[PDB]
Amino acid sequence: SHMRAFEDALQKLAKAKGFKPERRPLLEGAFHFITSSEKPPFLILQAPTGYGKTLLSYALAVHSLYDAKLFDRIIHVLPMRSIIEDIQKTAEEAFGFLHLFPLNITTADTFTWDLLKLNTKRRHRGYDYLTQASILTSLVIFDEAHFLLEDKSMVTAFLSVIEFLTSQKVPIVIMTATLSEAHKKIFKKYANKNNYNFKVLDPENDDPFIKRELKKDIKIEFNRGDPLNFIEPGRRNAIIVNSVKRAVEIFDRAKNIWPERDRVMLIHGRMTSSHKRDLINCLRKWQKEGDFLLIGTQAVEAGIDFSVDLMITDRAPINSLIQRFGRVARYKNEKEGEIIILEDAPYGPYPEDKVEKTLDLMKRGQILPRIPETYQTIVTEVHRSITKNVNRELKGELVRLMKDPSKRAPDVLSAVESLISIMRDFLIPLLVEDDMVLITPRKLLELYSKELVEIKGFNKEIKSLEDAYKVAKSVALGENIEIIFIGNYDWERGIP
Ligand SMILES: Nc1ncnc2c1ncn2[C@@H]1O[C@H](COP(=O)(O)OP(=O)(O)OP(=O)(O)O)[C@@H](O)[C@H]1O
Ligand SMILES: [Mg+2]
Repeated sequence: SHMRAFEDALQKLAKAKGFKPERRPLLEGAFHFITSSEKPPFLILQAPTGYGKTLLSYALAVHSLYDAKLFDRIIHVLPMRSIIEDIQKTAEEAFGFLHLFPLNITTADTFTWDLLKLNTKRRHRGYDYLTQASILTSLVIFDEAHFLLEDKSMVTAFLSVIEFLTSQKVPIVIMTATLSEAHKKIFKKYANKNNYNFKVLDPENDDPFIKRELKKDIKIEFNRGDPLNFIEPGRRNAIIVNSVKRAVEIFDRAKNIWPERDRVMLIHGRMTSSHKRDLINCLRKWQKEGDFLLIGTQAVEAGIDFSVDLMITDRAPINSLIQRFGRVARYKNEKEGEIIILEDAPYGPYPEDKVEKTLDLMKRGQILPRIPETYQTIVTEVHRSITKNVNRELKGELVRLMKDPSKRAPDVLSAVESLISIMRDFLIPLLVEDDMVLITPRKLLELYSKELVEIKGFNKEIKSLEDAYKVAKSVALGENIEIIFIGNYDWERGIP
């Protein structure tokens, strides 16, 4: 065999999470492929939601302190909106992890700023890594995070970071339940262009996991109106919506509606890390004890491990919905669940094209979850096209800039300004008192007009979105400014 790192992680994790193992072949196959493998490996692990794919990351990480010929640490990338506190809290509790950590958990926009040599410091708080060069000595695992290609505002950048990563022959794993083949092709391209050892592992017809979940029946229904029309006390409930503001106002009423106020909970991303971890701890207590209602946004979807009897979610494109569906009957002796998609809900950040097409195709071909046969074709038809909006001459300059030591943040910033910028999505540190909260340039403006922000060390005192985009400019440059919250942070609602 020759993998006792893998089983070391499987035991230490299965202790902490209190489950008894099952062998999950694709995980083993993926671990071996990585540790074996002549060349730089480029794995696409295409496994259903709930398989246990985060194990591979844990395993590989407890394989970095023994063998370091291929990589010296693991960088685990979650999606942009995502909450990373849950994986951090089992890396810390289950395995005991500027310093060198075996397992670093980041978010996909942070990741690309880092590779663009931009200042991401207070995001990494000591600090786990702070340099492009540490990333180049890593194995980089995207955990459902490649879906930055479906964001118009980033695709050109995240593609340059895929191009550049592959150019430096960094080993790469791509974890996803929902792999389009438009996606598969641009990955395979860059993995072939740089002579990786490319490989796709999807489950095959005998998989002990798919059959565990074929036995389950989890009904999915469509509906309209207020999400609290559909709650069911006495079961584990979860309402997942597409914006934090939507989530907050549902929670403002759910606190009074739900029988036990103790068991109503709001999670989104506009909260402090301290707060997030507090909630993660309450949430793991809540799963073994009885019933509760959880209000959340997409932030809960790639990286948080919970399981809920009834789920009510907004309509969203198929990758997001599969993600969300995965959290309903997730563990093994849970065989019945219900899902309610709200076809009238607002799109939020999502493109309307893809959301509607998603809902048209599901309604034709009723899909059973965690069982790719049912959703694979929806995925490939929805999640296509990316090449349309790639500013491919900038994508070229970005890959030359990262490759060049002589070029730093100032040069990459004024490069993109020619071709205010992509800076729409450069989240900046709002400091609430000792903790912080990432917020978009635009909610920085909003919070400024309401006179809840004070900026030490910058003096144009924000109006005009372009003023905000300049705060983001200087934060990315490492300017000595502080963006401070003056209001009193709401310890259940997060930030406005
Ligand atoms: N070897 C294993 N055997 C049985 N169960 C496992 C194993 N590894 C992990 N799990 C289970 O899977 C759960 C974690 O799965 P996890 O959510 O990491 O899968 P995932 O592929 O990341 O799913 P998602 O796509 O929803 O993030 C744990 O609660 C644990 O019970
Ligand atoms: Mg995960």
